[PDB]
Amino acid sequence: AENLWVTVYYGVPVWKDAETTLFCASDAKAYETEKHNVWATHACVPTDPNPQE
Amino acid sequence: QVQLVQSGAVIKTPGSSVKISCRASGYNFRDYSIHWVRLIPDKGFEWIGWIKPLWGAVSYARQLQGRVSMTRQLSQDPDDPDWGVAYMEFSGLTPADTAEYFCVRRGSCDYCGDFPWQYWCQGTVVVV
Repeated sequence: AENLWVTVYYGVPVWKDAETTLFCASDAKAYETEKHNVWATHACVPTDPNPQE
Repeated sequence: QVQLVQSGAVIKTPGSSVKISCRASGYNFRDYSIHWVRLIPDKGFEWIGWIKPLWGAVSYARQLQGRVSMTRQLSQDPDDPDWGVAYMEFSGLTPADTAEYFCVRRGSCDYCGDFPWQYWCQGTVVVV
């Protein structure tokens, strides 16, 4: 028993500070704005109906 | 917001022709047909025809053929290029043509067909 063995874990809650490319989210009413007017609302992905933090 | 604005009411003598305009704005004018329909006192609605703004292709109610002509003009304003005007000319008028004339456009949803008219001009009264 005294002898310990390493056992690997997948799904461990730990993070390192980072930098990375993020991406945009907007809502459906932004596309309902139509009129070919808003910038990049179109290429921009939508938001969440029930956001959770 | 879609907006259809027609020319004003007019009095016409029998044998005349009337030309009604319908200024359409708030959407891409080329992308939707415009229909014309008349509401006749004591007789109800009568569909007149449609026009498709891209080529200006048209279809006229069989019973009105020979008396109706539809045309359109596309905006020539470089910073406001997407609106347009639809015109309907109705000829050989008689008192029976005394009616309120509307230009109309379908809704833009997925299940919207061609004939359910979500948008209406304010109407043009023609008295012959």
